[PDB]
Amino acid sequence: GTGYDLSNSVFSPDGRNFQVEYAVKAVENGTTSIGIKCNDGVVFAVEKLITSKLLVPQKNVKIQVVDRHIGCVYSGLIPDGRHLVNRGREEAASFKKLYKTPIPIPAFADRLGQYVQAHTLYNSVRPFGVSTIFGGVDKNGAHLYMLEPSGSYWGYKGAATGKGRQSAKAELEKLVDHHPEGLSAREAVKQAAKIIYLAHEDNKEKDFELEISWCSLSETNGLHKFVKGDLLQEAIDFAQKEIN
Amino acid sequence: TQQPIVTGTSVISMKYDNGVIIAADNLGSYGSLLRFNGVERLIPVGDNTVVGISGDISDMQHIERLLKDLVTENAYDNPLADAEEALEPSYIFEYLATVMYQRRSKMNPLWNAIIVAGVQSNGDQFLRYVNLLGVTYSSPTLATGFGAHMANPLLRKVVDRESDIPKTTVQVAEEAIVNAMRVLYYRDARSSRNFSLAIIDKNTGLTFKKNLQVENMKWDFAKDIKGYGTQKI
Repeated sequence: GTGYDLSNSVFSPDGRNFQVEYAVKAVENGTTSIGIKCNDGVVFAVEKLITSKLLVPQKNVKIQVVDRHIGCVYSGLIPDGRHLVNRGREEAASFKKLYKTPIPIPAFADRLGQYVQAHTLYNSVRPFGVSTIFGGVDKNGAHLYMLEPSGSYWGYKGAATGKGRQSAKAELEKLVDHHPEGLSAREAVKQAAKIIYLAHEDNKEKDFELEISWCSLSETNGLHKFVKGDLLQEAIDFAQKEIN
Repeated sequence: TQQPIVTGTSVISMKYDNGVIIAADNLGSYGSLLRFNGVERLIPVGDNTVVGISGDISDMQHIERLLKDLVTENAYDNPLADAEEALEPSYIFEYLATVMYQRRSKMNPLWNAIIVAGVQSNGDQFLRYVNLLGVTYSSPTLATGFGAHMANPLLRKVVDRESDIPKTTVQVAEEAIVNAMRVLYYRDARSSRNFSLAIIDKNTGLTFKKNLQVENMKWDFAKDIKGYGTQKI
């Protein structure tokens, strides 16, 4: 029959979970955001649409940090995004408290992964309306990760999600090809600003605000930090220049 | 209801014209056995607050984690974590104070005496004490345990009343503290020769001195002392 899309834990006859699929819709509809894994860290950037001149500039920050070494950015239902990060924070804290060592990016990934997958198991809950790009540096290098409402996630060299997800994925792939030896944290910040500016064409209607953050072993001592001031403008420029 | 096991002794501190000074030896006693010698009992929270802890070490370690966590937590969704919305000593104290009184009220105290020393954002010096009962108080000088008896009378001679603080320099203050540390070495059977000293100056910031030692001790007269009354040789 039909109606296999009214409850969250139901399998359609072809083996799907429409509710989860409908969630992905809420995501694709959201702003665009990316992650670039450089050779000793990860860079995060996001598209911040300026709905009006009323929004205090530089104020409604999107990228979130978990603990001190992990960075999170997501596209879709922001509130769901935060909800997830809160859980990640508790999740990371619980971990450190028992094992002392700050939670390894991979372990954290599956920590968020199992939680999210958990919301595709019961009809009493709604799946997450967000895709999340997150990562950081740990005992063995840097890691970039993307998590889907389905709970699925994998390690990426580059990742993008949202409205301009394709333009991005397009650009990210170009990078991967023209840099087999790796990209530097400094360079990834620039390239990210560009890739965000390009992906902004599928929303060229409203003006936006760029927001980059990175976690580099050599640049930030393995700590997640927001790219501000000079280095920021410098990237905004490197992008503004190549958009013409 | 517990009973301390591995412990730390006196924690002394006073305040001068520009900031505050705080020190504590690096010992971890276990009864009369001076068991551990590399114990740092001065925890810096940020760079405008140093927390001195005496009492049960295991609980001290626990409070350390709480403090570091409080730092991580503050950074969350806080673009001004290292500015207007960074941790103030007063916040760190209130938190600790809160925790301390809650534990005693639950009949499971954190067997410690603590002194939070630092400089508020508006330049003000901050120095307050709190112990396993939750009792709190401030004075131009503060010391825990043995320092409450020997260190205070010395430091109080430098800053007896409020109006004395602006008249005290870091040199004077640091000296007073260094000396007290020595006196404590002479009469506290649970003290160590090595200690750490921290200075939080509203101008120079936090200077954390480690591996200091009590020097210039007077012992020579000991030779002239024989017997315990009538013995002549």
